[PDB]
Amino acid sequence: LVPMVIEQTSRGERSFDIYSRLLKERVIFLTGQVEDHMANLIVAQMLFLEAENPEKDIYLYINSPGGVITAGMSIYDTMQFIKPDVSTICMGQAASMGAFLLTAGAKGKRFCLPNSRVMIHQPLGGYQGQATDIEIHAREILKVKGRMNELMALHTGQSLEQIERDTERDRFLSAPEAVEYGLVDSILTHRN
Amino acid sequence: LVPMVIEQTSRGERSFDIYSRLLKERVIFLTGQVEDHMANLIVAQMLFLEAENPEKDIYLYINSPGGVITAGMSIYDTMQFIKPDVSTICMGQAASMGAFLLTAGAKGKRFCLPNSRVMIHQPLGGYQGQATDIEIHAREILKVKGRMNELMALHTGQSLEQIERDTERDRFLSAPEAVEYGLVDSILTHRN
Amino acid sequence: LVPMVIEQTSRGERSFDIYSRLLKERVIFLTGQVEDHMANLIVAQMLFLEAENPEKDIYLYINSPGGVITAGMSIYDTMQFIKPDVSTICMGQAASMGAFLLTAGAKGKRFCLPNSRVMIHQPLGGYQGQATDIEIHAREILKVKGRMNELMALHTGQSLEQIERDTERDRFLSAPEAVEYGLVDSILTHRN
Amino acid sequence: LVPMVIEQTSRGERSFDIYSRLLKERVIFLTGQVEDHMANLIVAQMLFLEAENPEKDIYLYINSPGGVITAGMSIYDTMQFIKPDVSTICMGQAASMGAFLLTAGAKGKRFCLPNSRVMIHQPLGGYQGQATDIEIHAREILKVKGRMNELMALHTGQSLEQIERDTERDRFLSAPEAVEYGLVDSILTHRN
Amino acid sequence: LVPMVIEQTSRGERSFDIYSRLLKERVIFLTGQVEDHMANLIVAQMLFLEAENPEKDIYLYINSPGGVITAGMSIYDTMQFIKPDVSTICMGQAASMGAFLLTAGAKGKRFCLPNSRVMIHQPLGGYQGQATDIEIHAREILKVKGRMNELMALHTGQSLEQIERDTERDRFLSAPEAVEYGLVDSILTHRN
Amino acid sequence: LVPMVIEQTSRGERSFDIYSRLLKERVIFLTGQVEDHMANLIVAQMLFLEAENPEKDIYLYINSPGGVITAGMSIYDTMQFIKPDVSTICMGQAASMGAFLLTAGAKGKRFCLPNSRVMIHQPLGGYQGQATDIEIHAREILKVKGRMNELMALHTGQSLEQIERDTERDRFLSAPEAVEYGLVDSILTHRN
Amino acid sequence: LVPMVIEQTSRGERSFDIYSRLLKERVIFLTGQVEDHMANLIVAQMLFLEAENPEKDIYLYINSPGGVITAGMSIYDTMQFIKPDVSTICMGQAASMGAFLLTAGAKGKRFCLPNSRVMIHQPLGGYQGQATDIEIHAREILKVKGRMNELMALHTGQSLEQIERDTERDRFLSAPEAVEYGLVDSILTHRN
Amino acid sequence: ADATTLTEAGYVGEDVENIIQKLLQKCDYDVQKAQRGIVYIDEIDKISRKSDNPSITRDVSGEGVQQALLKLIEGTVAAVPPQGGRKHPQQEFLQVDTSKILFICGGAFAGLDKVISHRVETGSGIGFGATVKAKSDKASE
Repeated sequence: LVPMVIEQTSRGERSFDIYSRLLKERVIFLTGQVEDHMANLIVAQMLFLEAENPEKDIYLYINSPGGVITAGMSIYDTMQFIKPDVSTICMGQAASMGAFLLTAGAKGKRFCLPNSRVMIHQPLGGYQGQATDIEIHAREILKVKGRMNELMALHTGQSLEQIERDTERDRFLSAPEAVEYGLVDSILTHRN
Repeated sequence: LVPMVIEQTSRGERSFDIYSRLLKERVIFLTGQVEDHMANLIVAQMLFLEAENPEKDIYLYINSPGGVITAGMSIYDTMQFIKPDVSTICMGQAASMGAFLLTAGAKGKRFCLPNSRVMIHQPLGGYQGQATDIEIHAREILKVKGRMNELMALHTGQSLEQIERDTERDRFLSAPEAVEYGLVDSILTHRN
Repeated sequence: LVPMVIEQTSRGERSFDIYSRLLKERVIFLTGQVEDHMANLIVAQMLFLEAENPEKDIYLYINSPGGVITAGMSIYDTMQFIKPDVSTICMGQAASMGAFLLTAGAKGKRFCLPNSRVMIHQPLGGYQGQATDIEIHAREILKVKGRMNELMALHTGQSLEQIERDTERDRFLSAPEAVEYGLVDSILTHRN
Repeated sequence: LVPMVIEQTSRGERSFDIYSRLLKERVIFLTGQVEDHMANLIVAQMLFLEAENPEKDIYLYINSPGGVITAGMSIYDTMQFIKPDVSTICMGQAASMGAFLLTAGAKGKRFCLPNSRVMIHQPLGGYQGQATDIEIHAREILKVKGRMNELMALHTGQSLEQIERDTERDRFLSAPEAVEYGLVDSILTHRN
Repeated sequence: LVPMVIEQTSRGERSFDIYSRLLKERVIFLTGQVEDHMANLIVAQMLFLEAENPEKDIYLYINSPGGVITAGMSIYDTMQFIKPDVSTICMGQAASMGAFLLTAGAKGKRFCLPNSRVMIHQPLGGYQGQATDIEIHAREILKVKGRMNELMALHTGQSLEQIERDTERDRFLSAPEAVEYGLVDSILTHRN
Repeated sequence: LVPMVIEQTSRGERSFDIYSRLLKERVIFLTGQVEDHMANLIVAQMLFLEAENPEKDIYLYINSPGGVITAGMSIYDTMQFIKPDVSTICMGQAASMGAFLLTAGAKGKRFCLPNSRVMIHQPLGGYQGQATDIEIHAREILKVKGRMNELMALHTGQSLEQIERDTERDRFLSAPEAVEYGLVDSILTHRN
Repeated sequence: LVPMVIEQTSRGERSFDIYSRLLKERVIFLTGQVEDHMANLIVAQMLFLEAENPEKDIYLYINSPGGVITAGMSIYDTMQFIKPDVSTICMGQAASMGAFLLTAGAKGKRFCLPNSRVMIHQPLGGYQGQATDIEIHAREILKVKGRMNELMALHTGQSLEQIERDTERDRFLSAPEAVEYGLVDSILTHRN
Repeated sequence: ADATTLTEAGYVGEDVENIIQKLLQKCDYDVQKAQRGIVYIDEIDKISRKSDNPSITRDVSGEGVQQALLKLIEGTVAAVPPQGGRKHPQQEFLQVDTSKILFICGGAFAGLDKVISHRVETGSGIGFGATVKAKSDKASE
């Protein structure tokens, strides 16, 4: 059950769900396995906030174990299309897609909690059928792997060759290690 | 959980769900597997917006892996029927039906995101029973295959022969490749 | 979920569901497998509209693969009973039961989209038990077959002999072919 | 999703579901297999309407493939117990339990649509256990059979012997056949 | 679905559920299998009505095949404790626990519909475990049997020895048979 | 569904569910298997009611067959913590955990219905794994068993040795037997 | 079902759910298995409360058997970040993560009920695959184990080596034992 | 007169001093005898507040009318215009004292019986331990 909170406004008191109340403050929650349905919801939230104030910065809390690539690209392209700088924060963990979206945030506005755990790996897929069809699908995942590695190098700043070697197998990076790699910019230990 | 947003109006404050708020701005979301129920919902939104303002243009955000053909034709026929031009934007991906609806948009108003993935294939179906019944259903699906190819050639602008060759097996086209093929017109990289 | 819509009236702004809003305009959606529960809902909608304005026509949008005969027959008798004419429009497809309701519409008001597929077949059923019981159920379904063919001939205008031969096996009819057969009257290609 | 209808009066505008709007007009919908829960709901509607007005007639629309006998008797006894005359209209079909409730309606206020199918059969039951217990349960179902036949004969007007022979096995009937048999009084074809 | 109803008051119209509307008239519905959750709901209604008017009687409509004994005893104890006389009514059927609650009603206010079927049987249960545990549980169910028979004899007025013989095996009692047995006071043939 | 009730009082009329209405009167329903979620809810009601009037008593109705021990201690500790005296009443039954909470009530304010049953037994649990881990878990449950017997002896007043012998195996106690044992203080037969 | 309560505010009366009412008083409930979805809900409540009043303390009630390590870290990092002091309380039980979050509370504001239990154990995990990837995942769970033992040592005040010896296998600590160990500061026996 | 027509000062509805104006008509606009007159006020029930109102709306038809009548009933000098006039900075006013003027406010307080029924038979508690000894009785309004 989601709790309801009261907001005091000039017109009068209004009741908001905990997630809607934070949405009003330009906070979007990315949680759980990434998929088409939740991704379109995040996309709608981003576009809605852009119209309200395209100058103020949006925030995207990321606690997810990853998911579909296509659903994630919709969020990534939306973050880059809109004018507001999307400030990504990592809570708990950020897997392949959560990390790709985390590093996709605006330069200087990417953060991670001290005990968060980031992980980056190559795409996962499979196909059953004729040899001809297998070749077709095999080339796509390779292109997706190359396309995702190119973008990671652009945001993190690491060379494309280094990203390939590190992304060949699951690599776990702590919050300080992620700062050196380039996935994040700073760590939020305490409120100053 | 779908978040709720507040819209300021002359009458006063109004509360809308994130999807309904965007519907007010002539935005329809096509997400997930295409089927009879979701298609009828999209049809109802197109007709509703036509009455409100038949001059303004409607937008359709397609992120789907495809689905039933009959359900898609209900959407396609509705788009061509109504006077408003329907602008199709591909987010994440657009499979066989999603791609057919994507290219079916108004000439010049079809868009695609940079990291989107478009795939077009021929219809797939199956029937179990007597040989006589097999001949009936086998002829019907072939007719649909020809009909779908004829419509894609019209929207894309490619020859019918070329479409048959390319759609014989799954073909994946990126956003720039789709522009050349004719499925989409331009790419929305950044807000201008 | 269903998107809410706002309707402007003399009293003020009012909120309506997408389906309920269209119901106010005498539009009923027949979607999915025909069953007793949904059929009684359609029947209730028809009776309600008859009371509001028995002179104005009613528009039934059919996109379904067919279903139970008893449930579908409760809709047919309701359409003929009420004074207002019931216009039938086929979206996507209209199978055996959906086609019977489609052709059962008011003469001159039956319509079909250009890419819709209309399939008609004979009733199918089964029973398990004693030979005496099988004889009872076999005679009943055969009587139903003649009843449906008799009514289909009346609406389409074709002879009973032709309907019996054509419906002996699954027969798929396109929107133009349906016009010649008599299942529908005109094709709504574009709004004029 | 049941649609919502608006009732407009001088006092104001009220929104009701389609089923509740018809309830104000003394229309009760009997749909699906008969059971204790659905039957209890129908009973509550009869008592509520009796309190509002004990003189106005109550309408009952029946479309059901029979069900539990005990649940049906609650509806039947309630109809006879309350002063208002309960009219019965068969939509689609009326099996063993539905037919018993159909013919149980007030004399001269029992109707059926032209294409409705009415089937009557003897009770069905089973018990597993000791021989002594079987005799107890077997005697009970036979008493129920004789009781149901006596009541059906009273409403239909046929002799008890004729009802026993006819109900030994499934006996499908049509709307015209039901009129002569006595299950119904008239057929509603067109509003005139 | 539960149909809502509207009531007219001087302060204004108020929407109520069908069951809630009848609760205002001191009507409680005992339906289905008896269990802890449903029983607690009936207990809460009995206490609520006692506070509103401890002098006005309460009408309990029973239609159930029986259930847990502990849950039923909660209802039975509550009925005796509250000052209002609980007028039990048997709709459809009343099994072992349903009948125990039926006969528990106030003397002279126990009714049964003419076609209802009452049934009384001894408690049934089982335990798996060591012989010592079996002895303990067997003693408890036998005590429950003696306690229930002692109470049934009190309400019915029959001797304890006669109740034991009749309850050894399932005994089906019609409405007239129950009157002479003492389970119910009279039959409700009509409102007048 | 739970039936809604209204309070016709000054300062406007308020509609609440039957359970919430009783909560306003300082009545908490403990029903079904004890678990963390239901126990947490009861804790909130106890803490909530304390704020309005710490002097007024709180009533707890127990019809539970027992459950987890940890969840039960959360309720026991809350009852002893708060200032208002918690009056426990047994409806239907009170098993091992329900009985522990029943006897835990305030001295002189523990009641039981005449036909209610009570049972007390030692804790049951199990662990699968290494012998070293088994010793850890076996020691833990034995400590819990000793702790529970100590508290039960305190409330009931019996010696620790007597409680240990009686709780070795399931012991079923009737309402009068419970009074002698000390689990409850008196019985509520009829309202005075 | 969750009950609803009324609050007597200056601007009339408002209805709140039992959990939302306590949230208004800076009380958050952590119950059940820890996971990403519930953890993101607690984080939202902590941030919302900080905005309302940073000086006032936030109360957290932990009755849980543990869960995902990453989800718990999101809660732990959030507590340390926010300026207000989070006062943890243990009701029923506090397993590995529940204990880690319990001891994570502000020094001097960690409490435990007298009959509560605590359990601390090392992390649990597993992976299936090649030897190379097994070595990778094995290093992280070992690193997570060391990180969790370092933080627990800080709050408890015990040496790191001592925590490792105890956490190697499941350990059960009573409320007084936890005080000596350092997991909690004091016990809440009765209100003073 | 009618209380419903009366409204708080400074609003388009009406003013409470019109009551004296109506009385002045009968007395031939003679304040001396008017001071010894009797007044009747009908439909005073409509002036009551409904419930739990924060007053942010600044209710005029209700609470505002009561606040103005307070000084009038107990007795205070009131400026009454000559005839068919509204209060304004003009000097067209008549000083009338209501100290000796009796007032009889009559209204049909619909719903007051339920309030009385509550207090008399509100009862205490709903459960087994509650005191439901009080029995609701059927009595005329």
